[PDB]
Amino acid sequence: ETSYGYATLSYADYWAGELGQSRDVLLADLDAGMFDAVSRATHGHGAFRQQFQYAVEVLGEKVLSKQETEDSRGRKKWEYETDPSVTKMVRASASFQDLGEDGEIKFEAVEGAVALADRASSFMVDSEEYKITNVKVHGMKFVPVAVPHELKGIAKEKFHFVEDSRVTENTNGLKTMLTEDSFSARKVSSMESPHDLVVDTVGTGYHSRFGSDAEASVMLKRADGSELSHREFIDYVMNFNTVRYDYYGDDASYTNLMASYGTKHSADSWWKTGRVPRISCGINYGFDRFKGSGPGYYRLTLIANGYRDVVADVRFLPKYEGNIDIGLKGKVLTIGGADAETLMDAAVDVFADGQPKLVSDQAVSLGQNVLSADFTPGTEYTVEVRFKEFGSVRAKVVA
Amino acid sequence: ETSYGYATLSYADYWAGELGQSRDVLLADRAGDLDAGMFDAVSRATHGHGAFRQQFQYAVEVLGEKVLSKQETEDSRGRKKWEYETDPSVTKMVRASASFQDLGEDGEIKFEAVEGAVALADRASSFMVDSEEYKITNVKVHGMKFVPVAVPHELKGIAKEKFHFVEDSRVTENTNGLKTMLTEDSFSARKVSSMESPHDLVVDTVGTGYHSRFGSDAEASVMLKRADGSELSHREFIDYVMNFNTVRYDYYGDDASYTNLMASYGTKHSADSWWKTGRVPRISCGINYGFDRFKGSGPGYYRLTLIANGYRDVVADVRFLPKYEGNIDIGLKGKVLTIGGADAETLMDAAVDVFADGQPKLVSDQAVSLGQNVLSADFTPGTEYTVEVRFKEFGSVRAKVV
Ligand SMILES: O=S(=O)(O)O[C@@H]1[C@@H](OS(=O)(=O)O)[C@H](O)[C@@H](CO[C@H]2O[C@H](CO)[C@@H](O)[C@H](OS(=O)(=O)O)[C@H]2OS(=O)(=O)O)O[C@@H]1O
Ligand SMILES: [Xe]
Ligand SMILES: [Xe]
Ligand SMILES: [Xe]
Ligand SMILES: [Xe]
Ligand SMILES: [Xe]
Repeated sequence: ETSYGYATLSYADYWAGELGQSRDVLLADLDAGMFDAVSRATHGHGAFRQQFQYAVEVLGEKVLSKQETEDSRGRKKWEYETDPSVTKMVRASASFQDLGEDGEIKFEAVEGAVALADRASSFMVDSEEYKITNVKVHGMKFVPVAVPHELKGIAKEKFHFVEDSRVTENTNGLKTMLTEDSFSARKVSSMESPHDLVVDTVGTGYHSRFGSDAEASVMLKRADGSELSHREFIDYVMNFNTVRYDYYGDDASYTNLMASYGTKHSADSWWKTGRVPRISCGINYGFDRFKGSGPGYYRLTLIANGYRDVVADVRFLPKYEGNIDIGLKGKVLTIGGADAETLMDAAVDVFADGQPKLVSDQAVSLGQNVLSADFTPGTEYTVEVRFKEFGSVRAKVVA
Repeated sequence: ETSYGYATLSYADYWAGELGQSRDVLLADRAGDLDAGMFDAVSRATHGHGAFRQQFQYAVEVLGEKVLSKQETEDSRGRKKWEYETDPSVTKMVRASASFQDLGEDGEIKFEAVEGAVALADRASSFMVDSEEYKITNVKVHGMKFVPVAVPHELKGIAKEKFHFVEDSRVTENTNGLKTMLTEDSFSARKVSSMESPHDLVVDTVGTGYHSRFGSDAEASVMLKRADGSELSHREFIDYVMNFNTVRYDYYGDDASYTNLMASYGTKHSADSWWKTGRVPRISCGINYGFDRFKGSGPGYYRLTLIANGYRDVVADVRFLPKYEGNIDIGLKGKVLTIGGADAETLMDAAVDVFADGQPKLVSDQAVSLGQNVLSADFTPGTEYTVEVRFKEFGSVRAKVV
């Protein structure tokens, strides 16, 4: 017959079926390759977040002495003296239980691995402490799967398969085991649940991390429209798995799909344990797993256990290529060097270093623009021009 | 007898009794200006987002320019906003006031209008007057609409006429923050009550900054939680800021033991304190040692007292570090940060952040020492980055480096 439960799949094993490729084809400071494990030299805060849903390994150096310091902001940090010659590599894994009333994440340890503490910078093994220096994430611990009776054994030993009465033939995201080493594309279910989330808004203006060509900030709310409580948001990210990127190029009607790309958490997507219900998705057009991507229209599909898929449509504007002249004199702002078309519905913000905006949400057009504010001669202002069809540009201008 | 309720007091009327001064002694802009005076009405240049937040608890007026055209766009988070064209010669000034009802399940603030004033919408950038729209350009805040007071019978009449006094069964002789009307034009220092309620807030943590908001020499970010230790829900935080009135600053100079009080200062919202309607339960308080209302203040130990209707006072202690008077030199080359001009001890436990004007940080809290510092980053030649240096014994410093 057929058994249902959860299995642990690497990023390549998960995406092979989704992209109609093979695991081998998907294996090949920044992570610009395909779906090989996401390695990173880090502190361990990302390791803490990922130990719940992902197969994580952390490397650390033996601590000889440490001291907790507080800086001028009131933030506390542990400084360690270590022996780099003595290292330990362990699995970091925890089983999320709930968000306590005090806002703390409650969890249980997992046999065979250490359970990192929130904001972890070290871990312990045989009563020795190790400062975290590297983190490696291989894939997802909990992928809902259907396993043919004859593959059950191989599933258990090779993909840590564990039958679970919560997974059935109608589970959203269910992937079927096809051979001893491959799984099918996931099957989507339209089954609705009270806790389902939908997009509140999606932004492209927040750039939380360096290294992406574009970033989408997906703000979430409950399907019935209610805003999410901290606990509801946490229950969601504690079940979040991955995101699919569908690219429609310059097709604003989302009719002609050009390509689909898989992603790897941390490198391409991230979330925090705080109170803002946001999931960030970034893309770098130069990574191998995004070969062929560029500015344009995207459809992002967030995939989480027990929740309906969350689909978000976004547009990443191309960069405006040269030729824009800005002048400031008296109350007049003059713009030249670009087509009158390029500047249609254009707008600007103007502000002098470190000061509140002198000019904000000011619609403008090619030529002279008589404003309300006076630009004090000698003062150097920053002028940010927002275009309708291009990424915004900012230049320094002296009135 | 004595009647109890709420009254509208100007900042000077409110602080006179708290500082043992008189209204007249407490009474003495354009974009870029700081409100560096005493307690006269806060009339500043602004977008209007602060205006929406203050219309609930404060007496606010907004000035706007006639809108000639507008186009919808989206902000960074994907929310709709408007870009405008206005006629600077046609302006209108109105009172902005709303009565807060509750936070909807959908996270939106529900409220009702107030006779004689417009009710701004969340994140408002304009307002309507006789079916015509005006883009907000200035805001003027006079004081607090709801101050709990005790009014002697003989004063009841002038109270209603001059301070918009309105009796209210929620206010009694035991109300925390109760101020007693002393004469036809003066109120006493507030009376503190230790009465505890389930909704009371306490300090969760306190953060300190030195270049966080334009104009502040130092600022404290007070994160809040419920008295029982529970994390606040968005609704619980909103109920608090919708009842928030002001903050008292008590200065202990260099006395880390908080034994010898050196002076007390009153504050004005928006100029000295601020909060948002988001999910983070934070209230920020700042100070500029050069403002007249803070005359004599300086680096040292402060005790901040948050004052809000129906809530126990929230007291927070914070220390603002001395200003580094030496002069530091910073340079960026390839993956190298060069630090000179300062002592060796002065750079002990120092750290830095490095980021281009409006870009994500390339360097976050990286320990540093005097001389050259190779970092996990490549600095684009010709690019001017911001380098913030946090010292152990001094306020942070930030500089522009190419
Ligand atoms: O205090 S937390 O632990 O919750 O950490 C907060 C951060 O949250 S997070 O979930 O860990 O990311 C916030 O991101 C940060 C700033 O929050 C403000 O800025 C956000 C983006 O810049 C906004 O989305 C927030 O608005 S929201 O309406 O809450 O979504 C905004 O919060 S606020 O308006 O209340 O100030 O604050 C903490 O570090
Ligand atoms: Xe690792
Ligand atoms: Xe993305
Ligand atoms: Xe105003
Ligand atoms: Xe509009
Ligand atoms: Xe402050």
